[PDB]
Amino acid sequence: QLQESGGGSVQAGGSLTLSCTASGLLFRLASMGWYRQAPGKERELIATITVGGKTNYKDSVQGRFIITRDNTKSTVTLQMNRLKPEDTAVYYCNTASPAVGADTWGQGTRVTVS
Amino acid sequence: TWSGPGTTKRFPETVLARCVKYTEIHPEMRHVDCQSVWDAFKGAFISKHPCDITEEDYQPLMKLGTQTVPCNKILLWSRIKDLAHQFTQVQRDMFTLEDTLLGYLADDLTWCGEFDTSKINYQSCPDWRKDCSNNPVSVFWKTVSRRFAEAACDVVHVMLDGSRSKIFDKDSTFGSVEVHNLQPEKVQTLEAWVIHGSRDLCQDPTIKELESIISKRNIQFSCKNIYRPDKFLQCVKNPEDSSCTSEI
Repeated sequence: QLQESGGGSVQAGGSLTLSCTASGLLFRLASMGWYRQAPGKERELIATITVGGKTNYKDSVQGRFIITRDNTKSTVTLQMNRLKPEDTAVYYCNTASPAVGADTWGQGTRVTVS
Repeated sequence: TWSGPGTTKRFPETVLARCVKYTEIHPEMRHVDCQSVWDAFKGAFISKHPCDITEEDYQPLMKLGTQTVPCNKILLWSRIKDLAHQFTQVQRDMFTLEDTLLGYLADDLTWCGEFDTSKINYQSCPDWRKDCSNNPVSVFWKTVSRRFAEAACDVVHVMLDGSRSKIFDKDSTFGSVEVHNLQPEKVQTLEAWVIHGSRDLCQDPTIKELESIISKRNIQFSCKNIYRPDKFLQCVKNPEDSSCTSEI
């Protein structure tokens, strides 16, 4: 249902682009988002996108990250520029809707910024 | 006299009008002759004892109401009819049983005849429990439900009522007829949407029962929580409202 890719290791200042394919009707109907979890921390929502492509970003990534979507599958992409060590985490894509659960989770994709 | 309510007032005119209206709202079914549909419907139960109705009695009607729905766009439901219908009013490529011609004609109606006259019984009709199970209404819903479930393919979705004592009820129409007529291979997955009335209700014992039933038919099971069903409907209609998106 959720498959993430595009992670890896990059130097501070560099760029990565993450991809997620979400399979299911509820993904097609819901706002989606990218989340991340640093090793000993709470999973945080960092970027959201409506079905039609209206975006919102956490202040800590505003101006550096771009979320896009192509639409029963939705693909959700996270372009990450000028990466900082603080961005080191496992990244996950899921629904970001008050109406529908982020029930299950993919394996995520690991990003390491040195 | 029976234990159940009598036939719906103006039943003949109601069926005829519903048939005409259906063929107006759904132009793809304008080839049907609504007078012929009514004649076939009536033929299934008139001049017959209403505890001896068979699926065969409804065959002429089933043939006349034949409707090929896109098999991958079927929404089943159990104990939450109103929300499922509201969903297909906004997600118009999907169909519940009562969005098909035959389901639309009969929804919320009651009917029966009697063995010794050609009269419709407006006084009372058999109750499934108290009187008899093979009554005109119950046999109609068993027949059409079986056929609708048989025609589904790919991923089939079902809305279940999360506020009930049994979220999945094996004795419901969904649990006793629909689920047992989903065909393996044809149907890859049954995905349940549990409608809340904020725990994960996909761990409910009755959901685990449904999963077992489905897996025994060699079909995959998926379960989701719809935490806010009215908001869900709003966002299906217009996903661009900011209340459709979780706060950062």
